[PDB]
Amino acid sequence: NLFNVEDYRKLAQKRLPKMVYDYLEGGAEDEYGVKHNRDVFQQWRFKPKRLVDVSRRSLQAEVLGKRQSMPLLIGPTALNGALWPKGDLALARAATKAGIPFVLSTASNMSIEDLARQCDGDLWFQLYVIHREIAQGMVLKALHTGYTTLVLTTDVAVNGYRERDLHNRFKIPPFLTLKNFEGIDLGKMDKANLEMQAALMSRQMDASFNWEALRWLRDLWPHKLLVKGLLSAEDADRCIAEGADGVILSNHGGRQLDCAISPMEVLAQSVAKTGKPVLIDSGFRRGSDIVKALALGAEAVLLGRATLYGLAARGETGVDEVLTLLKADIDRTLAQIGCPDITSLSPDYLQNE
Amino acid sequence: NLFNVEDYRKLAQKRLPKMVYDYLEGGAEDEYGVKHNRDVFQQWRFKPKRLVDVSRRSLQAEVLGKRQSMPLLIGPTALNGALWPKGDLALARAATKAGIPFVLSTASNMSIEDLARQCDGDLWFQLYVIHREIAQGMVLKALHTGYTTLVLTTDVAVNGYRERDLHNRFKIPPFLTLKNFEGIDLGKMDKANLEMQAALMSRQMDASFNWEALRWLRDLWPHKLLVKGLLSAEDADRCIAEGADGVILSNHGGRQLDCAISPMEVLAQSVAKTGKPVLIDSGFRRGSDIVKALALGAEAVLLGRATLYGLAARGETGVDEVLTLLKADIDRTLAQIGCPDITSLSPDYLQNE
Amino acid sequence: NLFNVEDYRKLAQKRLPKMVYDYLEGGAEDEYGVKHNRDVFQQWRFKPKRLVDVSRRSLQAEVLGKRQSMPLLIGPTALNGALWPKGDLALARAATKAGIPFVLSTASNMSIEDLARQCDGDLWFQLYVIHREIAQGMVLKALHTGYTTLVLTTDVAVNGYRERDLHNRFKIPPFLTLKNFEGIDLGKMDKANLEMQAALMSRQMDASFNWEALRWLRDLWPHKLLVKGLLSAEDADRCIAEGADGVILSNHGGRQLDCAISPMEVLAQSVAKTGKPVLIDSGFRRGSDIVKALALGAEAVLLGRATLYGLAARGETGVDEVLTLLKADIDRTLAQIGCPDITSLSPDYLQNE
Amino acid sequence: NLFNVEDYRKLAQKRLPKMVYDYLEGGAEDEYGVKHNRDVFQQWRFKPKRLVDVSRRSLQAEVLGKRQSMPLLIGPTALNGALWPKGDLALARAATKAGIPFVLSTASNMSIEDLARQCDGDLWFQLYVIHREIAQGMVLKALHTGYTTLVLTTDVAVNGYRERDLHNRFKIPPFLTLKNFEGIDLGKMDKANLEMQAALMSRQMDASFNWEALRWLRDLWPHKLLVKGLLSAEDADRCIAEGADGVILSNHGGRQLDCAISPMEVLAQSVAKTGKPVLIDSGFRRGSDIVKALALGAEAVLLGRATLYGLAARGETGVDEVLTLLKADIDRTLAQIGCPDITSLSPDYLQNE
Ligand SMILES: Cc1cc2nc3c(=O)[nH]c(=O)nc-3n(C[C@H](O)[C@H](O)[C@H](O)COP(=O)(O)O)c2cc1C
Ligand SMILES: Cc1cc2nc3c(=O)[nH]c(=O)nc-3n(C[C@H](O)[C@H](O)[C@H](O)COP(=O)(O)O)c2cc1C
Ligand SMILES: Cc1cc2nc3c(=O)[nH]c(=O)nc-3n(C[C@H](O)[C@H](O)[C@H](O)COP(=O)(O)O)c2cc1C
Ligand SMILES: Cc1cc2nc3c(=O)[nH]c(=O)nc-3n(C[C@H](O)[C@H](O)[C@H](O)COP(=O)(O)O)c2cc1C
Repeated sequence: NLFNVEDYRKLAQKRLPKMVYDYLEGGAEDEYGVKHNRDVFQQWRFKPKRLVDVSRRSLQAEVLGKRQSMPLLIGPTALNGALWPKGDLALARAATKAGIPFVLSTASNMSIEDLARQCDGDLWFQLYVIHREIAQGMVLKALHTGYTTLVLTTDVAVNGYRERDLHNRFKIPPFLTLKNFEGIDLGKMDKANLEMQAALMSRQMDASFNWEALRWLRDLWPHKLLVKGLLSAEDADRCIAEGADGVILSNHGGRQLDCAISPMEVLAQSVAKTGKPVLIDSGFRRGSDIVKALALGAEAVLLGRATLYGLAARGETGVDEVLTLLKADIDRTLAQIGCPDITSLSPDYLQNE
Repeated sequence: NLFNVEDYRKLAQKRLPKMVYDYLEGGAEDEYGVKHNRDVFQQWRFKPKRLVDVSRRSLQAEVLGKRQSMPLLIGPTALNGALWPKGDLALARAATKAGIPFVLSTASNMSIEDLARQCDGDLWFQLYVIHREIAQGMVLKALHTGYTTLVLTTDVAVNGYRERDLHNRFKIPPFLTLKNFEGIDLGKMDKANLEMQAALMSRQMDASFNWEALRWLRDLWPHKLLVKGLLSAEDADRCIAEGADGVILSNHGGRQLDCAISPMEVLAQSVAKTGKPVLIDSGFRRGSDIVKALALGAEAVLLGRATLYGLAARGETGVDEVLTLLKADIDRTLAQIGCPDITSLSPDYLQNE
Repeated sequence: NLFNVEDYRKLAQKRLPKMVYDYLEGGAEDEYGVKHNRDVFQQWRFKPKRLVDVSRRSLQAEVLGKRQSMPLLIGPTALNGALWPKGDLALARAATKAGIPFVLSTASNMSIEDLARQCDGDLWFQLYVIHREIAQGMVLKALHTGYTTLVLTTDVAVNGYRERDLHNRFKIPPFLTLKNFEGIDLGKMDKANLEMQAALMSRQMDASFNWEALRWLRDLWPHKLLVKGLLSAEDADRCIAEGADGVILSNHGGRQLDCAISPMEVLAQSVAKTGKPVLIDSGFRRGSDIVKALALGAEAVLLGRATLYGLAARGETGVDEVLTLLKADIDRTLAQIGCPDITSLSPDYLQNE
Repeated sequence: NLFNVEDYRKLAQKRLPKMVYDYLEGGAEDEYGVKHNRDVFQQWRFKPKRLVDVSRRSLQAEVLGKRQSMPLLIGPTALNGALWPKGDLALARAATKAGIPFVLSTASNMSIEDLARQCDGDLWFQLYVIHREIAQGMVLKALHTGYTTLVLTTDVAVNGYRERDLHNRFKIPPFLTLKNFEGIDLGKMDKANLEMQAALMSRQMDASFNWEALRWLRDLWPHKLLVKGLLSAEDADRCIAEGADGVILSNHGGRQLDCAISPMEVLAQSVAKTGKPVLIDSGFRRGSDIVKALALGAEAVLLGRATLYGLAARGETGVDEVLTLLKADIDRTLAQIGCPDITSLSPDYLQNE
């Protein structure tokens, strides 16, 4: 019985070791955040437009000016290889088959170059800055291997307090690898190569990365650049002012700050203020959640745990199945609300509850 | 202990096979819709008018200009024969004994002509359009057999995602029949009779039926015409503008779109805007639910599952009993709020919570 | 462990037959009303006034111009003799010992005259009109035996639909008696005495008793007259306009109409509009509930089930104990909010939640 | 698994006798107050400021003009010696090691002088007035032994109705001592020394202590003076007008009046009106609760049960551990919301829910 995302979560929980399941499903502190991320979608209900010809519907849409099958993307998640063998490639290939982008994490188990060599879909790279020099190395690496878009994740200045991991003394799987940091030499001694090595021997990232640092990254990267982890129209607007081509409103799936607002709470305001592409994630499970955000102005929605449940439960085929269900879900919803063309979605189809 | 509608649901659940019970009780996806349909009635409470002579009360009222015993109707539901033998006739006869209309579904188990020959009450016909030509055949059939009112159901452009059925692999009972589509020939070959046969071999309806298509239906039908499945004052008004004599605000009992608003949410607005008869269904179980809608301007309320629980539990007598309880319920409520004549109901008896 | 009203309810439930307990605790239909009656008190919280000398507090107050120990009364309840032997007298004597009025029901087990002969406290009489002539007989009977105040209950035009009784086929106890209707002759034949006898052979009251009928009652009774069962500032005001000296906002403890508003919802408005004594009941269990109503302008609060739990659990002593706890409760609350004199209570001590 | 305050409560409940645990955890009457104290923090969520350099954070802050490690204090609680041997000293020493003040209760198990002789941290004294003369004795005693700040608790004019204690017939432990009242002589006879002895033989305090009485206390004490137990901007302002250097908004951890508002409800208003230091307690358990109050203008937050769980569970080390977790918690939160310097907190980081 695999008819929705919840069905896959249930199967994933039966197949994954508890420690791994908790690493995936867990949130920060009391987990009021993940619950809120889900609950907030109930603040909106649909007001369908009847007697509209929906015999011919289209989910196709442009994201950052480029067309894709539907306004979805498989977002950046670390240690996918812990959920399923070659998880990164499984996810990437399922996304490509579906006609949507896949975003590779800086903490992926498969390197930037290898995935680019094994998958010819639209690949994006999510950047975490631990060491400026090292980050610059990954950015150029992604540029030269053909990644089309760069995503800077800014909501991990410090690691989230996820108590499930603390209780399980969660340790990154033994057979796993932080490939992107592989071969970053050593044995060298001097300012850097000593200041760099010590930065790599730390589970914390660059907590000083600021606006000036963003400009730096902006000149380094030539293609589309998005800033991820924003929770205010003000920051979204500032990013556009600094060179960003768009943003990704997100609270990291409730894994960083338990009492953070849901990005859905500032979506409309960010769309109205920035006037630029506003993507979003955190809490999406049903096709209706997705349609509600799109109707509020979101350019696209990134999937986090949703597609990971498919991966952990049934590998690549599992990811394919979740994407198939979600697309049909989105399609079905568009038909029932009377909006045949997804790009025609507006707040007019919603009712504030 | 059969003192209310819930008591009949309980009995129906004990007597029906789980698959059939789930077909009846089930809703779309998470079933937040059916729960909302019930919960929304709690947004209103009564402010009784004391010291009013209610020794002589009247539930009689005009619906579309024609008088009936009370502002209730047994709405259109498919496969009633799966709940109880000759369910369609049981429901029709109970409605007639009570003095209210019965609406026959396009997917009923007893044909349009047979029911008209076995029941002389006020019979209405609910139309689903799968094939324009076939629909025209049923419409004329209903006209010639004496049906007084036609109801166009517009909220099934696509089938609702009801997961209970998916889990039970629900298949329309073997002893059941889609009588109205009986004898629609075959063996014929050409444009239609090939385009028509393929349409009949599909569980999906005409998703292209639009406003122009409604005008078409308007000229075809001479008597009262209602459009069912509306969830906005705007669409209700548009229907009146296109020829409709009234509308039926409904979310199909939460069986089509889980996150749809409850029709109660747009009832007052639809009444104020259209200035025409506004009927409503979805979520009604208690006499108070009914009185609240009537007080907000509804012309009448259609019963869906309420009377079906009586049917599945105790057949025709069961339907009679539910209608008797509801009428006494409505009567009792009118007395306790100080409104002896049902047609005197106004929002003045309500308090927004 | 009898430290509050809930503790007495628990004991009463252990000592009373289920049928009797359900007759007492039960409410109409779904019992959302009784739950609401309790929940509504949470819409207000206290904002204590610190550094106020509360070493000398007073709960004494005038009700309808007459002083009593505290702003409480034991309200009218029928069949008290079913909860405890000579329940009516037990309640009356406990009220008198506490220094507050006791209201006798028209459906009490002890007659108007007998209680007046066995209790010398402030006795009030609650009138139910089944037969005008019979009612007039009881009114004059109460006048001549020394009852100080008459209370007309207007919210029982029809009997409430209490399903607990239906399930238990609740029948008024065999050893009980409707004393006030005793000796109303028979064997007589003519217009009345035949129209009167048939009215007595009916469990329903005079559903036609209206405003004109109230004027009738107003001229018949010389002392203080209150109208009970009101749920709107408009009706409260109309009663004052017709001669009433005050009103009692009430929904009959949620026993008549499940979806009725709580009288607390119109308390402030009734106080502001009528400018006359506004008493109230329904849902009061804690001293804080009482203080909140008093702070909103209520002249006094009538106890229903609260003191009945004491009666059913431990008879007269039980009633004494509940009143003692409530008084100390009220006293304690006044001290903690900084309002030493109960007559100084105002909305300034409250916070709307 | 001791990763947060709740983990310590759980351990404390396993180690303490039920009667003692109930004395600590219990609240007044229905305990809706303690639940509300917790729930109210959910009315605010965070709106982090991204791309801010938080590599260098500071929790240091001035409280009443004096710098301390972080805006926290271990508030006044009675009978700490019942939770752990020499509990008062354990708490005082843990507070000092952490760099924050400890407030000694008038009902502590260790005397004013002894703690001052065994701990050289910033010690504050919380005053309860039972006898003016006796109170004056303690005040001067605290002054001469080096206590820096005096705190007048005004919300115990009468003892709270805590039913857990009533059910357990809670009696102050046999090995415990009300040290501060030790050696207050006897055997003396005359006005006082007879009026004083009778006051000491009473579990109730001076319910007459008013504004004039506060002026009296103001002239008696030369250093910083705070008034604790306020629940309105009006009273907070009045205290400043009477000489107070600041206030402590508090509902005594829901132990005095179950329906009292949470001090969080009047925090912003008190800050805006008084323009003086506004401290607060009641319901704080997570670092986020603390940060929310600080962001609303609170000078500091006093811990009650939070650090008591550490004490009862693991003594002094337990208190150290709770303070360490809370500090890291506060630090982590500041980083995740983009506010490196705690004194830079403003309502701009919050979202009203
Ligand atoms: C197991 C797991 C690992 C994650 N790793 C990363 C990462 O390496 N980079 C990043 O930008 N976000 C990371 N995220 C956050 C996601 O990109 C996304 O914001 C989040 O999962 C969205 O919420 P949802 O899980 O409810 O869909 C992770 C989330 C999960 C559940
Ligand atoms: C078993 C079942 C079958 C239904 N079949 C039809 C149908 O054939 N035509 C139609 O217009 N509505 C159909 N409906 C919807 C009803 O007309 C009505 O909108 C709905 O049941 C109202 O909600 P309620 O069930 O809460 O009363 C069906 C509902 C149920 C429960
Ligand atoms: C067992 C029972 C019998 C009652 N009988 C009467 C009656 O004879 N006359 C009347 O005016 N109200 C009657 N009432 C209503 C009370 O006067 C009062 O409105 C109600 O109990 C107040 O609510 P509470 O029970 O929550 O306090 C009755 C209530 C109960 C619980
Ligand atoms: C066991 C216990 C004893 C207390 N004793 C006192 C006291 O002696 N003096 C005082 O001012 N407050 C006293 N308080 C109240 C605290 O100072 C503080 O207001 C309260 O605990 C804050 O709420 P919290 O427990 O949720 O942190 C006590 C609280 C508890 C839990």
